Amino acid sequence: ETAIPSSTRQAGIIQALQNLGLCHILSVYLKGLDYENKDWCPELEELHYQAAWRNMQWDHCGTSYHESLYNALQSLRDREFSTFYESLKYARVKEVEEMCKRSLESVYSLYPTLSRLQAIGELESIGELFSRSVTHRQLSEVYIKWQKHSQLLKDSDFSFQEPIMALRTVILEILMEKEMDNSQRECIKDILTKHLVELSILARTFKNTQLPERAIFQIKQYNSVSCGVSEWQLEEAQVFWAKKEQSLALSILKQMIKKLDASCAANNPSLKLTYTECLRVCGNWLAETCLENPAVIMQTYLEKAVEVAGNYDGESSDELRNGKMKA
Amino acid sequence: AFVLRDVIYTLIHYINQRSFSLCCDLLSQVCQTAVTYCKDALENHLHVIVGTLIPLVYEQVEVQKQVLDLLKYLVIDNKDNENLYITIKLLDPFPDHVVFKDLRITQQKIKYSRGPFSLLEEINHFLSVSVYDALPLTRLEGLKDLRRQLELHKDQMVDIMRASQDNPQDGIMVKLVVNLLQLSKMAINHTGEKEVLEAVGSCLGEVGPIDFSTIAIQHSKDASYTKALKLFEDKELQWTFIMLTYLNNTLVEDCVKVRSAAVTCLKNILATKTGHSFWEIYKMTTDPMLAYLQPFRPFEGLDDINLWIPLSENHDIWIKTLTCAFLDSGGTKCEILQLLKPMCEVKTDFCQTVLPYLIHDILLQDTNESWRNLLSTHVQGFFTSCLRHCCLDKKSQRTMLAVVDYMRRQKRPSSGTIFNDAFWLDLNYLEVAKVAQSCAAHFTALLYAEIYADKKSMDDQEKRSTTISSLSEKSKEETGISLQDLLLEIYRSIGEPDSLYGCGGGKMLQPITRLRTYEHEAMWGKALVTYDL
Ligand SMILES: [Zn+2]
Repeated sequence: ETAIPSSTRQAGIIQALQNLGLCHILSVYLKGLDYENKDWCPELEELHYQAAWRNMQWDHCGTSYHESLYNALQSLRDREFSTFYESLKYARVKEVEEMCKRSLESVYSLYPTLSRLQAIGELESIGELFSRSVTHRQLSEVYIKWQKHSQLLKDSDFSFQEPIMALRTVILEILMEKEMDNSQRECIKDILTKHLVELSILARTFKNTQLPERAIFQIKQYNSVSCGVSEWQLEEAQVFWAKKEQSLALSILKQMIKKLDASCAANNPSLKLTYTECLRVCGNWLAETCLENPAVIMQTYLEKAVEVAGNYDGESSDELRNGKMKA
Repeated sequence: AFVLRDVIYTLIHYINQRSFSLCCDLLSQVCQTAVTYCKDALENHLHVIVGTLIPLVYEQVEVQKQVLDLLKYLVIDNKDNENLYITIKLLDPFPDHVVFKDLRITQQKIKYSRGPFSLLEEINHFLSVSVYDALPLTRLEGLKDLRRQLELHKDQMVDIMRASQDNPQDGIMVKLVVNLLQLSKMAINHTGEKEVLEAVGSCLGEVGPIDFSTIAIQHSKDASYTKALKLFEDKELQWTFIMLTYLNNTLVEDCVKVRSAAVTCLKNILATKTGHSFWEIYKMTTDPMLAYLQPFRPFEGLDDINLWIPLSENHDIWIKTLTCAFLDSGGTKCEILQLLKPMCEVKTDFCQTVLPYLIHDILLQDTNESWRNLLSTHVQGFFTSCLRHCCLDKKSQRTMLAVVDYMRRQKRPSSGTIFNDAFWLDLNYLEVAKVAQSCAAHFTALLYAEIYADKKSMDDQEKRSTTISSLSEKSKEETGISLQDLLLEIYRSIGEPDSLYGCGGGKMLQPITRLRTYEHEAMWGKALVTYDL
């Protein structure tokens, strides 16, 4: 349709591309917009800076919220905190005054402002952590704080949660980029993988399959496969299952089972619990799709997961009891 | 015729190279004497003459008058001949100029004697004259009338294919398509190609990409050659027949050097006991070749890495030096396989067509696989050179693929099966399969891949005395080319509906396979996302 004015037609196209997982295509399309149209309206300029910071397009050069966020990210990447803090303060003031100038009267309008302020606060916490040095305990307490607040955001909309997850992913990628080779790099990589998998489930529960695939792509970009498969292979199988690729998901999960039952060796309780989860998922998938009679799938997967969980329950951890209950 | 055909072809060569009045007078005298003293002298070598002077109407008034005089002589004064009735009935129409009204009416009387030909009858007539003549240039008018017949009678192509559903492998439309393709391949390196290529392209443009429900292309061959090779029970006799036939075909060209070498080779083979035995056997068949030929009655020099691949826009030199190096060595034994040097030195196609024959001749007399090991190593080196990243011209690859195809059909002297026959040389067929993939020869590549997989399975079985992933990783480790990807590419480019899933389609995590499956299933929405991601 071309009857829609270009003031909002381009914004709708860009938003659709952002929600469709297309980043390089959006960047090239916006470059073509810059080529064909010289002047920039505030709306498309804001979308340009949003895609610039979201895609880590650092080559591209009052200010809007996305412009301030991109400037703060660049200042953090340049080890400049004075302009980083000034930009965040300006963004907070601009957002507060813009929110309070209107008539309000609607709770739903507060959610975008609260999400933007939360993103600014998280960037402030990251700047404080990255001010002088990074430690494993500080990274762990930051991640657990983020997970606890995301638990508080379970009932929130995905539209109001996606920018938070995107900013967290960008922050973790910056930390990985500017981390010297040591044991801290492995901890940051593990935290990044855990964040990406939680983003995968978060987007999966909202009937979205593009962002989870992008998260799995980043996981495969950083992490590498080995003899002992991690939990992100299982998350990849779940993503492919959500993508209606049942055959591929089943083949991947069966390969994971074949690797685990052949090279388990009781190496890790986390591997034991993800083996139980994989067996339970495989049994449920077989039961739902009915490619085999229940006689063999039940014995092969369900009782196997039950006995695996019950044979090593000497710790009585919550992460083990919930898995046993689910099995 | 022999002298009659030699003089008529020399005269038509002089006419086509543009004394023209003298040449027309001489050809009129020779055809008058042929039709006066004989009834079948012009039964075969007439269609060229007829179809050649038609474009000469747009010339000087003397040329036009002579052209019309000869045409009215041939279509009126010789239309009563019983033997020439079929020849005059089977020739291209002349819709060129209005001044040919007499020719048009006299042509349509015999052509439509039994009634008005339908579309199917027009197709059958076009195919009959297509195989009757080997010169596509003279068939331009036939292509034009075929185009008009298809355009005007588009309604008649529905019930023809409806009745052809029972036997789709003998489709008339696909037979015409391959016939036009063969004619274009014949006229790919001949004068006036821009007109014949346009005509055949327009003829194929008058018919859309109709699903013929067939995947294989069958190249129709004349029954005389097949029956002659069927009744030839000796490989020596078969080699003599194919060589003498090619010599006759290459004896009627405009170049004088090629025909001088051809006639010398004719006397060379016909003067030997092999030629005498050939004529003994050949003396029962009803072929005018008898009348045409009646008056005419070591390892040190082959080991060189540069000799096998001197391929920098030098395909002709490479084949010429290979044939010369093979013939000068002591491996060749047959007189016909030894005395062909002077003629093959100047003919490019002869080296290509005789290289498999000389290879088989040398390998027949090989002892202790002395030639077998050297040839296998050199051929494998050639294929590795082609697979190098080296930008070799496709004529060399298709030449070696033709050699491999011919050698695969040769029976092993020792007891064995077709599986042993396919391993005449010590080669691994995965590289040849990838070469055929680069040459768009998907069927040969798939067959070679199956042969290589069978060889690997047999080798593993005898070593012990093996899934597709295991074979793919083994090939990647040793050869460097993955069999699973090669098979996926073959099964994708071949167009078969459900063949990519067997190699890993829908069950492979690799993005390349996922993209191929997405494009195969027309799932463009997720395909674009995966391409960006
Ligand atoms: Zn090259």
